[PDB]
Amino acid sequence: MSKRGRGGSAGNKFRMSLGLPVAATVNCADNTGAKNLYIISVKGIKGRLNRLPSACVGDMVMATVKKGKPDLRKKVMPAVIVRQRKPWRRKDGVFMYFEDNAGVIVNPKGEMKGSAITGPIGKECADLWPRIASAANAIV
Amino acid sequence: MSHRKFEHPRHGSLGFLPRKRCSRHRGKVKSFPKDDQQKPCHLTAFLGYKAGMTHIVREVEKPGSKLHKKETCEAVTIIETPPLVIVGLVAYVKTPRGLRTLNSVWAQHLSEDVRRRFYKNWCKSKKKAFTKYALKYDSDAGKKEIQLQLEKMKKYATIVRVIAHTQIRKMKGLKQKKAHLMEIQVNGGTIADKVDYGYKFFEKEVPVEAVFQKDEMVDIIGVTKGKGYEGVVTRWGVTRLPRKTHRGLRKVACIGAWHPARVSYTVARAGQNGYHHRTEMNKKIYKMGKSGQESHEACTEFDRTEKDITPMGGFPHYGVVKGDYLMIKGCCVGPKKRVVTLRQSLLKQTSRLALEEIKLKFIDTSSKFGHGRFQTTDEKQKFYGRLKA
RNA sequence: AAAAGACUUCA
RNA sequence: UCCGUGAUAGUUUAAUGGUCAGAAUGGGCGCUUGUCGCGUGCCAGAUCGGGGUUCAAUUCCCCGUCGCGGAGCCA
RNA sequence: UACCAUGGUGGUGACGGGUGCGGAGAAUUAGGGUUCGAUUCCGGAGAGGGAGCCUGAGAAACGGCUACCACAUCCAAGGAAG
RNA sequence: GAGAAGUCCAUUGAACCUUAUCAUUUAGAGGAAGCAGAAGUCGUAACAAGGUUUCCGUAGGUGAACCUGCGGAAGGA
RNA sequence: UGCCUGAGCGGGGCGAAGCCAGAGGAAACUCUGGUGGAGGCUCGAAGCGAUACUGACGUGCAAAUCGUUCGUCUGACUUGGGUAUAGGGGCGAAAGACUAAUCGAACCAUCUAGUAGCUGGUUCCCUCCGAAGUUUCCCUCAGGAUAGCUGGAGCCCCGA
RNA sequence: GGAUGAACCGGAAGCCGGGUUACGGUGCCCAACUGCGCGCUAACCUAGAACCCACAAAGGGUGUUGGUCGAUUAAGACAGCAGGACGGUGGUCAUGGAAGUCGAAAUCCGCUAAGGAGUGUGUAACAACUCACCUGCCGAAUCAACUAGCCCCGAAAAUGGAUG
RNA sequence: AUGAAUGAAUUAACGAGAUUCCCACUGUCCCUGUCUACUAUCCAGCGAAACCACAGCCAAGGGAACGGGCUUGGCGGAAUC
RNA sequence: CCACAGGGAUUACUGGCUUGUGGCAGCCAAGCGUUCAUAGCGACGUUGCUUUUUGAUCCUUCGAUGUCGGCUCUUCCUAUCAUUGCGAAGCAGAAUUCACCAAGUGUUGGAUUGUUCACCCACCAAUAGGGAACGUGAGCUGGGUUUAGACCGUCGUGAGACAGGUUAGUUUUACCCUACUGAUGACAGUGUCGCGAUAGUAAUUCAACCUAGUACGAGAGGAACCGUUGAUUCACACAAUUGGUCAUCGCGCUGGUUGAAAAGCCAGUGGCGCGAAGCUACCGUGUGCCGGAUUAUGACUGAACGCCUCUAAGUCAGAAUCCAAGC
RNA sequence: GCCGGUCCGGCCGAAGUGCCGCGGUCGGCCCAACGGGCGGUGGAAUCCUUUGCAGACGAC
Repeated sequence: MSKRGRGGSAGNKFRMSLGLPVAATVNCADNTGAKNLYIISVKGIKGRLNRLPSACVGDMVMATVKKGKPDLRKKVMPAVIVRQRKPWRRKDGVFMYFEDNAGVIVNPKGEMKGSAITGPIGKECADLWPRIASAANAIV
Repeated sequence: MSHRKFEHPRHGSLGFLPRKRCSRHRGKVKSFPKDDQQKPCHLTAFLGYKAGMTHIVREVEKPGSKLHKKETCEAVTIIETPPLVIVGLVAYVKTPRGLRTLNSVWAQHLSEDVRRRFYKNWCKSKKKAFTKYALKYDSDAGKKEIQLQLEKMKKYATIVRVIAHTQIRKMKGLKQKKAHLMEIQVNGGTIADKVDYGYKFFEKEVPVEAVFQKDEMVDIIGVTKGKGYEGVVTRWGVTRLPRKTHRGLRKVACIGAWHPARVSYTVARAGQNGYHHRTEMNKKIYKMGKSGQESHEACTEFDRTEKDITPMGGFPHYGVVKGDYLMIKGCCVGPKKRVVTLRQSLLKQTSRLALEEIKLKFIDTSSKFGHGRFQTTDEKQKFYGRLKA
């Protein structure tokens, strides 16, 4: 069976087009002290021949700190993608996009590793990760 | 290995092959839903022509997940589905060589419809009074011949089928005047009752409203849009080959291995693409109606609002829908102005899928693109116009 | 007018 | 990996005609000198491992471990 | 601010750089100097950083505004708010 | 006769980004061996005319202390 | 490659000699403004060169071409004509580069019908018999040589 | 003739004609037997002298047949089912502990028609049931052991199945 | 198996020279699309070469051990674009 | 720096034979695992299978078999990494450990290196191995190997040499046959609607919720079946929407030109900036099943052999696999 | 009496394909399954022209 484990979510509820591949650099939406991440992997995608793993809004990610906390430059840490510039399509049928591509850095428990957010979170991520949600100042 | 290495699913299906011209322009079912319901009032299929696509808002249903109850959009194909003439009852025998038709009983009236049936169908374009179709016997001499045929048919237990055609001058967007002939099986209860109901159904037309209920799960069958001839990338979904430049660009490398010194059938190679037969299953039939004169349409504030099923200005390269109509969920095979045939869902469990219907909120109607919504908008445009609107 | 060098630390 | 080339005392390094093995330095013992050192007398090797030929093999063959040099094309 | 003249300053230190408010005064030490320059008295200056303005005899205003930025705050989270 | 919202030209004339460079706090590419502790090796230079009298400018060059060529000095026989 | 004698290099940038003013110092010479412009100098036109697509072409437009890119461009530069040096010789900022599509020794014609233990081929019928692929020698082993294996033509009348 | 096949078999060939044969073969393809007497195999083993070409081993197999030898049998077997076992004495050693039942003496008898100091199940240890031997019910062959055949097993490969 | 004019070390400027890192950017890439041009295609006209012992199905097998053809099996309506 | 005559009479090299070497297996089971050969581990010895490493040979080619590695594209094997169903355990849950059936579908994305291989990183359900002339140059690529230039080290008196390193260093052809993909296309009394012998294959997998903080458990932890939601991957399709394009067509702004504004030209095949139907994909948006027979196995009835026995005669179930369902 | 085409109709037949009977007529005790004629009597499509849902041509 699965070597463990947890994380890979529940039904998001909406449709997202992938915007951040491997090696993409991304805003850190917390005050952990990290202030630019680099994405290396997604908890649960499987790819193929010649093609990049890409991640999106609601993915649980591992990312490494290109700028940021002392615990952080050049640590490799878990993260969640909170915002993206490439459109998401809701059940109603509206398309949402954000100004920035942003994630928060996360505990193996799925809580934030920082005291407070910066910027909005999509409610879809907040549903999925409710201990990211209960740090979020604004929910869209 | 041998190689390599880093290995892939193979592009473009083998159950969807040969990727080749279809033999006739109008789709053809090789099998039907089972006799498990009412007699041959249940014709097992109906036809229409694809007008375009529109869109709907509905009050939904589910409850398990986060978004729920409540308004949603879902996407819609509009088909014009005018009433179709069931002309004759065709008697199929079970034989150990397959089914064989025996004799056919005909209504008193197909009569521009058989002249259209003689147009590719047969040939030479219907000008001063020709091709010829045979006339009916002396009435009740020919009805006793036919009722002696009914006797053999309704003693030896025929698997009942219907010849029907589309009376096409009830569509407008194919400006064309020609009938399209089809074989539709008739399914139902016991075989004698099934012949009787098929008899009472050829001596008068059948609309969509007598074969499909609104919400019902329908398998839709058509022939794809044609491309012409193509290479492998746009015909089987293979990669472009990358370097800046290359003495072959959109190419397969080898079309085999050294052995087999003979190119296999399964390799992705160029050829024709499109104009392929397809059956596309389990389509939820969101509305059937008429422009009016059946409904009404939708309701004033609220449920939801009145919208004639055209986008104004017409469906691009089709026309205006203004007759009998069928709104089918999502995609439906073909271009625009092609024969599409609709059949009750084959997968008897019988189940979910759909079950419950799903209040029509919006059709779309549009009115959008720089202007809209209808009525008050058209008034507002006319105020700014004003001699050319 | 001279062959030939060394020689532990603190007291 | 092929053709060439060596080894002798602690260490660096001479040598034979088949009967015979050295040097220098280093070291061991005395004397210098108050004491060390500079200097001065005295001393001390299974000739790499290995088998064979012969009256007699450090010396003449064959093998091998090591350290050396020199080659190894047209892909 | 126009136009005309090309200047004016500095081997008696101009222009520039650094400096863990200036004076009245404090501390020393026999005197000389050294040191210190501040909280107080006096004059000047600034009110999170910076420019501008109304009002009023007088402000270029800590207890007024405008408003960019910096940073906390309120939220029935629209907007206010220091 | 007063003259609201207001829109334009001109001026004093904010803040982010455009410079380019200098300064401060810093870290730091890579690198030289100046002093030092006593517990080290090398030689025995200087120290008595130091066993070749010292020191000195100057170049050369040496394991190094240094050596010596040239000229100068007596803090020298 | 040399020699002779001609010709060609838009325009722009940077700013060496050293001297004026202004100013300093006893002098020495110095500071700041400023002028002028040196250069196998810089960015680049005519002109030269030929880096990249490892593109286009590859029975071509072409027996080394085309497009776009890239380097040099007042210099040991480029180039027209008149012109030296000729075959183990010339010329070479020397790669074995270049000497008329031919260069680790040009081309032509001749010697010449070179020479090849090597490859290829060698053209009418039939009959009688019918192989060797072994042995010694041999700079001998892709050949020679000498028997061995054969066959014809004659002569004679034992042999397991 | 051997599917094909330089060298295996038959056979050494002038041409032709007819006859009979060799090797090898006789269900069809393919002339000619769906030949006779008997026996084994059911795995499609398997249609095969020889072959780079046709694989199959060590080892195993109550599959099945067959041969043989010993012992046991109507003075009643083998198996199954059912039924009998008092006392010496809670067997001597040894050891928390054997005491039928961890390990190790030792295995006799009175009282008896049969009746072992016991065959496997026990609880820390103490706690019961069966069983040796003997008997009934049943009725006919049983058991041991050597030997041999075939088959079975060991037995996984690459474009598509065959002994042609 | 470094080493001093068989030059050692070192080094500013210069470079279509070799390797590496960063920012900027981007279709190289995720992953492909539409679109232009000239080709293509079709028409009239002009009109070639290479090459050619060979008829020209597949799967197996065999064979000088890599068969378009032998052998057994299996398939094939020609011709033409 | 080469050249010539030849040879597959002889190498490298692909192929073929072999299979010591390599890979994998069986047997036996000393022994280890607290006690226990066989939960697991397992030596010596021994028999094999494969042909995919290496070696050997010299059969094939030297009037020419294009090299390694890579890419893409088709197909396969099974000695199965995952997924399905299983058996055992030193399987309390539970992570697991070993093994059986089984090839349907999956088997990834990156950092160093030309690398194959391998090391590393996060992923994943797991990121299996092995053939198809080391599949694949009349496809590509061209980094290594492997020409001519040159440097270094080593060797050599030297020319020059090295399984020693380094920088640079070319990829020809218009398809006759055949093969398949795709379009045509006579005979027969006609066109059309059909049947369906037969031929191809389509769905794979995951996460989470219900159950349940339950079972099981001292506790710590922590399951199942359906029932529900959604998404990875694949397939088909459409284009309402969102996203691209939009060299129909209409606008801003040059430079230069038609005297001048006005209306136009050229600057690419659209001067540049702005945007549509149609076509398309940013995973845009829609659509992807019970029964029958089996394997391993777990059972029923049951003899040979009165008992026992899952099978031998018979039978009940049982895999993502087979057949059907279905295109 | 026994047979062979026939008028008129039924059963496998559900096609191709056949058979078997109530009342009589041409006949007995060559050419079936195909055809090839000398003769009597009697009752459509391609193109075109303009287009496409289609499309390299052809096709649709």
